[PDB]
Amino acid sequence: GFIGNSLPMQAVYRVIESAASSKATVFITGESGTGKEVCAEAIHAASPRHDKPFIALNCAAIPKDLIESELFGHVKGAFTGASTERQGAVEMAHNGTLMLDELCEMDLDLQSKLLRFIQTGTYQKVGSSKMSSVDVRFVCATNRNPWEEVQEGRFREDLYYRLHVIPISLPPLRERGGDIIEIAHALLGLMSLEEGKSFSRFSEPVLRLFESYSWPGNVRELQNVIRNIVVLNTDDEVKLEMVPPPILEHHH
Ligand SMILES: CC(C)(C)COC(=O)CSc1n[nH]c(=O)[nH]c1=O
Repeated sequence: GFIGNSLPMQAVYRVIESAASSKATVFITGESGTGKEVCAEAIHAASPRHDKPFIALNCAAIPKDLIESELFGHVKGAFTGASTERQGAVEMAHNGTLMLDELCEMDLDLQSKLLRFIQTGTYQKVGSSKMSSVDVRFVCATNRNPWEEVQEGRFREDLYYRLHVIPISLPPLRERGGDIIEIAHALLGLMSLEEGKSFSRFSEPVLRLFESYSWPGNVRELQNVIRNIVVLNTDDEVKLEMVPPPILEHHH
């Protein structure tokens, strides 16, 4: 679902294609704001299981005490807030692909349960001793340095070596050549649709700035910048005065 054919993304696309035909776990890393879910979905889409579900669990966007419920499900009354019975991500993903995003947010107890599940396919809903099984292809992702997490005792060593089979390091936006403006154009059209505007082009100074700035927040930061421009301005062309801070200030 990536845009562009920059040299470093070509390498990513070759690994996606080759990995897609295997069930081996993929382990994605990259700087803040790189497209980890886009990569995971591309692997699923290229795989023989593309017609089955792709499910992404963002472990950070769930309270830590509730990741297990989100992942494995829960029976009614399993814990104080369990108003009903819940199907876990692993069931939603059966015969498909499960992306565990921000995986290092899981506590060590949950990591142990995840490792059993990865080894066997077996799991239990929270609040239940009954065993179930599913078949999922795993893709993991993290913004942390997963090796560092292991060294500091926050991530299980056995889990790391079980998961770290096909690593993919996503290129940061500043290294992606012509992709930056191709992505910016796609965002410009989408945000214009969202906002009821009609931006269609960037001036030459804006192109130069977008192609020289370091984008420390990568594609998320680019999305913010295009959103800012389209929300605050009405024109067909993005002009340099429209670019928000601190893009220019930091650039210099
Ligand atoms: C406009 C569009 C929906 C394509 C934007 O999507 C995102 O920005 C997702 S993250 C991403 N998308 N495409 C890339 O080439 N690299 C990315 O990181």
